[PDB]
Parts: sequence; structure tokens; C-alpha cells
Amino acid sequence: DEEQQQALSSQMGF
Amino acid sequence: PVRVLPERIHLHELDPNPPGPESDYRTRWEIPIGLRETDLTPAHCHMHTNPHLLIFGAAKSGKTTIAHAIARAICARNSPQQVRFMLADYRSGLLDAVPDTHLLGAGAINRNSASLDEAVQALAVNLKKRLPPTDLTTAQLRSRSWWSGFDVVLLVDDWHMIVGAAGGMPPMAPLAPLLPAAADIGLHIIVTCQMSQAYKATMDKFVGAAFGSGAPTMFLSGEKQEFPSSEFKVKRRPPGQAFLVSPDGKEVIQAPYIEPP
Ligand SMILES: Nc1ncnc2c1ncn2[C@@H]1O[C@H](COP(=O)(O)OP(=O)(O)OP(=O)(O)O)[C@@H](O)[C@H]1O
Ligand SMILES: [Mg+2]
Repeated sequence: DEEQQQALSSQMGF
Repeated sequence: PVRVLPERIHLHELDPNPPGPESDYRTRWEIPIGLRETDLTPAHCHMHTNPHLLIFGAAKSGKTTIAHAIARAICARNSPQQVRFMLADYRSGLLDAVPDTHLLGAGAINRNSASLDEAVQALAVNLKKRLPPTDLTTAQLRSRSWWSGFDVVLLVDDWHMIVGAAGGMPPMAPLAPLLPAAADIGLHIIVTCQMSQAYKATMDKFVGAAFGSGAPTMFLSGEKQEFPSSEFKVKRRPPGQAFLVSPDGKEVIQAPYIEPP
């Protein structure tokens, strides 16, 4: 639940 | 009362020869949004500078179709490395508006409050990292050299419905601190709203932020009391016909049509 909070933002392709 | 505008002009007739991804940034973001009544030339959003577009209209005035068409015009000019789309579309009327290649890699399709809130929060995390260093000159600001990648188009249909179903945090709150820098971070909002709720929307922290800083606004069919204005001409109109207001001027246009999926 640190990796979990960024699990979406880190996968948007930026 | 001679009728100069077509009742329907397809996107392909409005935009027969769009420049492609090999063109420069400014050319790729000069987006045609309608045919001018005054001289039958295309009106453009200058989205390389003025990043947003607002579309207000009564029921069945063409809001969703026009959003679909303008999205396709943007994709004709921009590769997936140059633009990505995030959709807020609770009625699922824009699911095929953008080729799959041009959807954001995650969080792209948001059809309810829970999903949109999660997606917008994650978008804000990424967009915040593009905020310019404080010491950048105007020339460096305009070059946008300190980050690299795609612009993001946040394509929002039926904003009144999104606001109406908002349970908890007001929608788009994570993006509100980023809107002043939208041009610098490559963010474009294209938002439709029913006219009966557009006037109050122009005071809110999302549509109203864009409106207040001069985003071009397309006034489709509507009743005069729904948007009181002595400067703008809000009246009943056939679908797609609109009074376009921007910092450059005010003029009647016919917005592009495209076939539904
Ligand atoms: N650019 C346009 N030019 C001419 N006619 C249009 C245009 N866009 C839509 N129409 C016509 O208007 C009808 C309704 O369009 P559309 O659903 O896009 O409007 P809307 O405002 O999104 O409707 P709703 O109130 O259901 O959200 C379409 O069936 C089409 O025939
Ligand atoms: Mg619609």
C-alpha cells in the first residue's frame, strides 16, 4: 500500500 | 435572412486535408471546429496557445457528435506519442470517438464517479511532474523542452451529469491546481455541458476556470434565459449551429458532423 497508491499513475505511459 | 451555413457539414468536408504527425506542434494543434458564417472558412481552436474548448448546448443540439468530430480532427494531426485521450463519458456515447491507439495507457475510459475520481487523481500525479521549474524564461517556457511526451486531451461529455452524480470530492479537484499551467504541461480540456446548467458551470472550478481565462466557447441551441448575456447571442438553433465566442471575436459557425458508432 505504497506501490498500491501509484499502481494507476505509474502505468499511464508518461 | 438568407441561409449561408449548411445544415450539416461532415468533418471530412470541413477538414479534407489535415496535416499529419510530421508537422510542427503549432500546425498539429490548429484544430478546425466549424465553418464560419461570415466567409465560409474553417474556424480553428488555437490549442498550441489557448488549450481548451467549451461546448454548451440544449438537448440534442449536437454536443456529443461535435466532441467526437473534434477528437478525430486532433487524432488526424497527432500520433500516440503526441496526444493521449482521457474520457469522462457517463452515458458511454464517446466510446469509439478516439482510436484505441490514442487512448491514455490506463484510466482512459471513465463512466462513473468512482472511476473518474481515481483516473483524474492519477492523471494529476503525472501532470504535476511537468510543472515548469521556477527559473525558466519565457522562451524556455514556450519551448516546453523540460518534459517530453504527449499532450493529454481530457474529453468530457455531459459535465452537468458528472457534477450531478458527484459523490464526495467535487469532480476534477486534483486538476484544479494544475489548470493555470495547462498550456505549459500539455493539458487540454474539451467539455460539453447542457445549456440549462452551463451558466452556473462557468462559475465552477473546472469549466468555469477554463471559461474565466478565455477558453473558446461554442454556444449551440439554447434559450435566452439559460445564459443571460448582452454580448453573446444565445437562441434556438438547428443542431450543430453555434455562436462561437473566443478572445479573437464572436461569430456564428456550423460545427462538424460525424457518423455515430
Ligand atoms: N455537427 C452537427 N451538424 C448537424 N447536425 C448534427 C451535428 N451533430 C449532431 N447533429 C444531429 O443532432 C442529433 C443529436 O446529436 P447529439 O446526440 O450529438 O447531440 P447531444 O446534444 O449530445 O444530445 P443529448 O442531449 O442526447 O446529449 C444527431 O442525431 C444528429 O442528427
Ligand atoms: Mg450527448
